[PDB]
Amino acid sequence: SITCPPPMSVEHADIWVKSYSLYSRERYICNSGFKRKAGTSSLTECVLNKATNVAHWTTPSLKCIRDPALVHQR
Amino acid sequence: AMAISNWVNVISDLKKIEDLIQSMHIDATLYTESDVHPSCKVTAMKCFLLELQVISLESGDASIHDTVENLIILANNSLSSTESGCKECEELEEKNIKEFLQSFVHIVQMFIN
Repeated sequence: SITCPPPMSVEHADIWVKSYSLYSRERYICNSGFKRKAGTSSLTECVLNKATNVAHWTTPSLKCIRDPALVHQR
Repeated sequence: AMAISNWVNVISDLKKIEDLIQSMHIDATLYTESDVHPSCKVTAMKCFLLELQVISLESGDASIHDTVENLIILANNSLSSTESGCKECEELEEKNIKEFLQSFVHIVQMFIN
């Protein structure tokens, strides 16, 4: 019956969590004007600290970068 | 001994990855250059390689990581032995994994001789 807390913030991204349930998989999405850096992942998962019975969201490797499409028109 | 191009082994690692992920549920969308211009092919290859790492990370799987690691080792090798005004990786269309890997095979055929 374990569930995760609200997820932590990722810079320039937002998240809407469909399920707070253990092992739930969710994704951060870069804000308008930003794009996920190639080779970084937006996935986060609700996981268990085994010898604590407390669950947390994994930190994604996601990095949100200014959209290169725009970086050229200012 | 016969010299076999690294890209051949890259192609068969891609096939191996395709088979291994069938059982799993990787649902990432990935930057995918579906029609690589010869003039930008190394830029494009580098994007494919970066985005393969996302499939690997998100998999949480030993065999997938080991296959991905072997693939990119093989690719970097070949790429050792200047393109200007090519799109950044993040300018590319994002596609599902299946289309991603199909287009990855396609670029690899460009590097074979």
